[PDB]
Amino acid sequence: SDADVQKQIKHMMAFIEQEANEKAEEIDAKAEEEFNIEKGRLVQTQRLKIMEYY
Amino acid sequence: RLGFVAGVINRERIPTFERMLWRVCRGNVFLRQAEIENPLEDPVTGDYVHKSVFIIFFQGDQLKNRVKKICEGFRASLYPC
Amino acid sequence: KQFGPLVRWLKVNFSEAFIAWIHIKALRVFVESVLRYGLPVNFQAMLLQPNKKSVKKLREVLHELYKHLDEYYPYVYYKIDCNLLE
Amino acid sequence: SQSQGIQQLLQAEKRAAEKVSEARKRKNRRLKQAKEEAQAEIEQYRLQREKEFKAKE
Amino acid sequence: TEFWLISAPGEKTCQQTWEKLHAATTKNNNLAVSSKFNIPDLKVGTLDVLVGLSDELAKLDAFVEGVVKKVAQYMADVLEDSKDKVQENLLASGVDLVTYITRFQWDMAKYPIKQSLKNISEIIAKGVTQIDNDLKSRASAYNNLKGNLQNLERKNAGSLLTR
Repeated sequence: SDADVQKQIKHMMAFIEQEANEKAEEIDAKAEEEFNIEKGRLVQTQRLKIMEYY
Repeated sequence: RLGFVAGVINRERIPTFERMLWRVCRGNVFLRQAEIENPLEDPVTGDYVHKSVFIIFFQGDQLKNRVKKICEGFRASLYPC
Repeated sequence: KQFGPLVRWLKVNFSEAFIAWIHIKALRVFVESVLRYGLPVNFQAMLLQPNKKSVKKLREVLHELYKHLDEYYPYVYYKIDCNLLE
Repeated sequence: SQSQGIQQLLQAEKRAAEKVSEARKRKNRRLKQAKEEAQAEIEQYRLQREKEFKAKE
Repeated sequence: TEFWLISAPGEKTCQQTWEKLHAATTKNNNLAVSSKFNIPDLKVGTLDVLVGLSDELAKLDAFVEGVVKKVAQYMADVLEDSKDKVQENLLASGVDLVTYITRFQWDMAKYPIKQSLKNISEIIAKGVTQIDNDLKSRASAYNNLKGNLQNLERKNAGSLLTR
């Protein structure tokens, strides 16, 4: 049944787009976390290092 | 990640096989079937039978396991590709 | 001293367990609808109380209403049974 | 019929790889920017400790 | 008494399919009392998760059904008298099942719709698991106290030979 095959084709397209959005959203969420983590780690470590010399 | 599997079976099993795929993977499996250009011999009995090829498409190992379980149910011969 | 507290606890537990059971039935409907129809969802969740004299005719009319979408059914189907008290 | 499904499955994995790649490129750029903004604040803290040392001296 | 939950797409909007549905189920004859039902949209994702949920929610359905049926049996086990009133004690949201099924509301405070389908499923399981733990405790108290009072009655029962 070609119309039901075309429904399955349209469904597969809808599934892959949300899977791709979900993976991209997880990578972007991790990017916002790792920005704050790396900024905080670097700034505090170096600030404490120069404060100890001071 | 998207993936697929392929194999062969006696062609008369394909209608029930495809209905079982959508019955287990609730309304969602993409696939194609193709009858072989000649019958092929049974390795045990020597019976020539009109088998058909199939290929089935899915996302991830969870669907892989379902389509595989149905292939095992019909005793379909899966192969890597 | 057990009986009074027990009846009150069992009333709460029955409410919470039955409420939670319908949340599982709603999840079954939701997840199956997404699988049956894909992500651009516009389905309606709907409720029926089948009449015991007409329940078979109801399945036939529901099939006639939904045959073009595809026990088993071409639409999403689930039941709730009130006979929990036996 | 089947030719549309074949092309849709070919494009499906391609579009998925693109969406993941764009997000990974954003992630690498944000991680670099985090180092740069921390370094700008570090230079201000170093400058403050130097000015404070000159005042103590 | 039973109810069915069903779902189907809209032609362009969700209303159109229900307007056809409830008319056919009520106007041809009273085939069923027919209405919309309350289910929210939830944070959907990959097929791998949806297929996992398709079987995990089936195992959970059997579990939560087993819990609610155990509560109903415990109510019959404490109601050694007033047995006919069991239906007036087994209430959901302070009403009989026929009412709460017809008038069901999703609990967005216990089950926040912004959470993943996996998180909501685990929250349900944890909640009914503590109900099952409380049921194990309360049966262990009640059944032993019941058995002890029955043995005290068995010592008191019958003629001068047995009492």
